[PDB]
Amino acid sequence: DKKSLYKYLLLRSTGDMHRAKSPTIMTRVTNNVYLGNYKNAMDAPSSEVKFKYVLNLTMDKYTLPNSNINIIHIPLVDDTTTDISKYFDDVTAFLSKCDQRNEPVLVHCVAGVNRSGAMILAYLMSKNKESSPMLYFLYVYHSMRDLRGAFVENPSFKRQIIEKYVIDKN
Amino acid sequence: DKKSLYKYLLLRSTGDMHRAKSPTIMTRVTNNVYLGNYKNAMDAPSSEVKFKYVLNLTMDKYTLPNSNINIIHIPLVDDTTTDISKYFDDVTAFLSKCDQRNEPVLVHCVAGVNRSGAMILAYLMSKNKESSPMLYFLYVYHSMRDLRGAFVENPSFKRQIIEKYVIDKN
Repeated sequence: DKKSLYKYLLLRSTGDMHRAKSPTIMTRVTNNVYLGNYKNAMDAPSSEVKFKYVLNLTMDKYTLPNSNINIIHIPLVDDTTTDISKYFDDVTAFLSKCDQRNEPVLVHCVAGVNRSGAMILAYLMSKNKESSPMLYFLYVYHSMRDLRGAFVENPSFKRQIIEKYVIDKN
Repeated sequence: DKKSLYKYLLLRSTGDMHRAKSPTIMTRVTNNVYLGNYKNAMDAPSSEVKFKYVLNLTMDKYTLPNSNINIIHIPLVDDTTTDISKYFDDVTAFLSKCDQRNEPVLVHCVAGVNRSGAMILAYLMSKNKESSPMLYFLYVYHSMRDLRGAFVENPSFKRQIIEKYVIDKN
């Protein structure tokens, strides 16, 4: 319902947010795209999800030595100010292909909140063309944060998302 | 700037709000409409503003015995759940006339935050037809709150505003 949706988003946007809680388990974001922390990445070969890809956004190249997973490494510095905007289109195009091929992919960083959360937020914004960008940003942000406990908490990352995906009509 | 505006509103809406601070001084909201607490109402006859009206939303009828001010009394119960929506159109039509006649009016309650703040928020929403209601609600709410320190903190009042002024396009 529009009335329930607007009440939810605007109360969340004017003072009613939960304290941030560190996510521990993997979240299915779309049909094939998943969001997680570093433990979730270590557990990916053992997951019932038949992951074809893991997108590793940490600084460290790792291997999953007994796994057929293709680990794509895009190192993002562990900083509250990382230039993630340079990677938005490359990452969302990759995630869109995974959804188009039904090739499950886990996007992760260390805590599964900021670097990986921001790329998931970018992907969802890029997949939207029905809802106004402002409304959709507030909906995705608050509903993902309620689900995960913490989601793109870094103000610089939110700012970069806003500047990329919310300034233009869509 | 659209980019600066969206950054401001959406960062305020996703976790970056100040602690609530009780307002002490009167705020000029429009050309003729002012917002204040109970002390501001007591001080209204002495104000350099030549108030023609005071809108008293407290439960108590008072007089300003050495003053030509017309005190309009609409008692609103001191409750977090008061049905303010019944009074929206009556109050905003009255405030709109004060602006049309250049007849200054002070809207006040006890703390100048919730009952009076909500009627000011309703009035500003009713005066808007250019900006989308969602965007304008977030702009007025956060900018008034930053100015006053506390502004429509009661969730029931925000909900009633949202249901009245934000659900429809405008």
